[PDB]
Amino acid sequence: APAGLEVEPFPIQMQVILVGTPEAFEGLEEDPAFSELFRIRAEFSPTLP
Amino acid sequence: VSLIRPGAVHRAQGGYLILDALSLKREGTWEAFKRALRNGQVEPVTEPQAPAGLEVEPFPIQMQVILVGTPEAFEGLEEDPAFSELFRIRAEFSPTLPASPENCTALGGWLLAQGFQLTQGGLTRLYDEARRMAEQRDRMDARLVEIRALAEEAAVLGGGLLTAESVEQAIAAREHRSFLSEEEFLRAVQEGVIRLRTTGRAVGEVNSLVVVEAAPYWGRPARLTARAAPGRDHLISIDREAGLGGQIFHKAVLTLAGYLRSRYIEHGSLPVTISLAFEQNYVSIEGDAAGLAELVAALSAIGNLPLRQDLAVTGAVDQTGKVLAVGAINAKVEGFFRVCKALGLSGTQGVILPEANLANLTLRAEVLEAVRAGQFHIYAVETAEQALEILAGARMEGFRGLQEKIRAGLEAFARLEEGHDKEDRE
Amino acid sequence: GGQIFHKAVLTLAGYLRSRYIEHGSLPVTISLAFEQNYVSIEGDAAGLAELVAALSAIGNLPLRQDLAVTGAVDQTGKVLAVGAINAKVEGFFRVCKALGLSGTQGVILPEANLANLTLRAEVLEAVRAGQFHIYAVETAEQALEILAGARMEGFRGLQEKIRAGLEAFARLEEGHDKEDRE
Amino acid sequence: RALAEEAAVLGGGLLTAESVEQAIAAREHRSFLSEEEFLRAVQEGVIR
Amino acid sequence: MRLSYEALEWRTPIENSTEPVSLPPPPPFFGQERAREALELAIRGGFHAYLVGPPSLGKHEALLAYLSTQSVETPPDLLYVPLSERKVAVLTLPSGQE
Amino acid sequence: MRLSYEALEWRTPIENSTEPVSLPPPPPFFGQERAREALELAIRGGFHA
Repeated sequence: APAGLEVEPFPIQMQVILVGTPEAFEGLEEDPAFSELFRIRAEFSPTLP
Repeated sequence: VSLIRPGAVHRAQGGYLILDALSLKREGTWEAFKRALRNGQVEPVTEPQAPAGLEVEPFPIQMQVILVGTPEAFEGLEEDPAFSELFRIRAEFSPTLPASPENCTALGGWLLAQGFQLTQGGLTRLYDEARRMAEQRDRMDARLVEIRALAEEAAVLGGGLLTAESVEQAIAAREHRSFLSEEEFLRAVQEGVIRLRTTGRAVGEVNSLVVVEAAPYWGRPARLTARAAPGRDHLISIDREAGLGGQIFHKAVLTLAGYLRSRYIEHGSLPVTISLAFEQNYVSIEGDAAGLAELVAALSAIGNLPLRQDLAVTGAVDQTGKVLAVGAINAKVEGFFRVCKALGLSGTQGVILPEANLANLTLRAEVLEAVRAGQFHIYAVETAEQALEILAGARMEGFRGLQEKIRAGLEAFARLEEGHDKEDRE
Repeated sequence: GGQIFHKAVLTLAGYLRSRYIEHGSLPVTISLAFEQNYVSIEGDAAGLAELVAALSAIGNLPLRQDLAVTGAVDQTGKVLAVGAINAKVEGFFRVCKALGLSGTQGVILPEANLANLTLRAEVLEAVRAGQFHIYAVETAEQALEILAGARMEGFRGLQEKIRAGLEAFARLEEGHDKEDRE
Repeated sequence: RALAEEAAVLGGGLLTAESVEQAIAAREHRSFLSEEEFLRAVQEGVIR
Repeated sequence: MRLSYEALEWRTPIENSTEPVSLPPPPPFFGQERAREALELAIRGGFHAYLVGPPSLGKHEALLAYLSTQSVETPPDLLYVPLSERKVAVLTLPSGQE
Repeated sequence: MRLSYEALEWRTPIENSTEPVSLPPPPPFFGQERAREALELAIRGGFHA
């Protein structure tokens, strides 16, 4: 494309509920920005009583 | 000219340009930015398939660049001398603030400006949790975003008011959300899959507190075992020499070897080889720190000294004998308390931690309540000899002294080595 | 693997040197192998079978072949839990049934996997009829008890047999040194 | 030159002996966090 | 040395869980006198500075709050002009003269 | 020592193979109180989870 569009920043009103297998987050928790953004770890117990 | 679009530099003139140092490092644009700062050379980016460009003259830079970033992000930039030539003002943020009523009041006002409704108990508990995150009894955490997030969670769990109960529930739920690993560990310990001894006495065994990886670094005991057999004067640390990691000479094996060789002097060399190993594999031991647990386990293995399994042993030790402080002491203490409570409190369990960490003990309510009731203990030791005399339950002075028993064990092992060498000689 | 010190070799060597101290350096070279390589043996934990076979080779102990040996050991001699105990027990039971159960086949497994055993109906039915035996061991010494059929304590015990093997190999090494010196 | 600039800024368009002393003190102080924390640890007994 | 409960107690006592507290807002960079002094020096002198801090200290937001109350003379209107068909130069005119 | 059959038996005995079972649907995230509480917190507070 010769010339794009300068899209302005947008305040985000959504909330992101990621879903992932724990080793998929083992490679994604290295960022301190991940800890700052996603603060609620909803972890599913692999075994029920 | 009419097709030239302004970037960040062309709208920061007469003002301030705030950039993330991590962004400059990641995007590889630091060289161009440095040229723009020094030479005043700003040049619009061009497209490779368009050969005809526009020769942009240098533009005097009237802006002030205030980079912002973590210290690690700048450790990749301060190596360049031109960086220190350009940026000369270091506005370093202290990771911790003094813990004083002035700062407590400032934190309360700051959260009030954020819109939170704080009761006095809620502000007090937030202040205590800030001190806990700083892991110091005298310094509160300066990460005001963390405290803001905790306050938001407390507000949600408390309605709209940060009562002391609400923020206590928020902290408890924050611990409990990432608690699945420790829950599985405790279920394994109770079910007998991971057998740890929290009562009685054993030889060459100790409950070394280690840390496992998680969002909160969870402390938990690991059964450190030491086996001493006659042989070369080599200390075999199985954990840190596993695989191809044994080609590194480490800094801990040398420390313990020097301590053992210099301290017990009745032979021209150490007549024992000690294998130091961990039951189970979750420990992740640093190669440069020699734990007090390893030293006391080795001494018990040498001297056939039955150490108490009630007390977990943590702390780093150097070749002088004195115990060094270790990080995350709160996590280790709370982890051992959790394991002891899961297996049942006999009213004599405890933790042996360095006195240097006495200034970092910010413990949860449950551990302090257990200590007050006498169902738990916390022991502060200044030298490895104190830890050994606490564990073995006897003094190093006089007949049946601990040092004398260790010397007897070394003499017996040296006698066996003498027999072996005598037989091999002929 | 020649340039690797591993973690299972060091554990076995530590147990063997620490437990039997009548000479200096342990006067044996223990070669441990699996026939019919499909094993893909772990490199982070020494199996109980490795230790038991090493002790049998050292002391000339005829082990029972009826009983399979599974479990991981540390240098204290404790038998630790291993993963997938059901698969191993069922596999050995299948191999025993293919050759025909003699009512004495069994599996030696760690005590720590007692809370980990959920077996098919065939294995449980065999144990009910007394045709399959499941032994739970806490230390390698108890596994050697069950396999060798003899105790460390007493006359002609296991300790004196291993001592005799070590002493014989030490005498052979001393004879080699005597030949070299002369 | 940079130190002179800092001294002039701290002295308000005037560079005196006091201004240069303040500039040197501030140059030490802006990078003094590591030593501040080390001294605090020594005082608190974490580093004996 | 066995640590008693008194030695381990670190939680400040609580007088009530009600009666919400009212406190004035603290000054920006409270407890960060080093950072505030460095930023005052940098802003007065127009030097290029850089904030160094552990993540989640809200360095980015207090910087904006401290810079917003700052004031300088009106910035000029900067703009590109063609010195030739191929040569373009950036110049600043007084405010509102563009 | 040898594990007897009673110590090894783990199957809960079946008292019949008839009478089709009728039970009320379980609440969502049953046995996953950790995940349910974390999601409730994240939803009420609007935190990315």
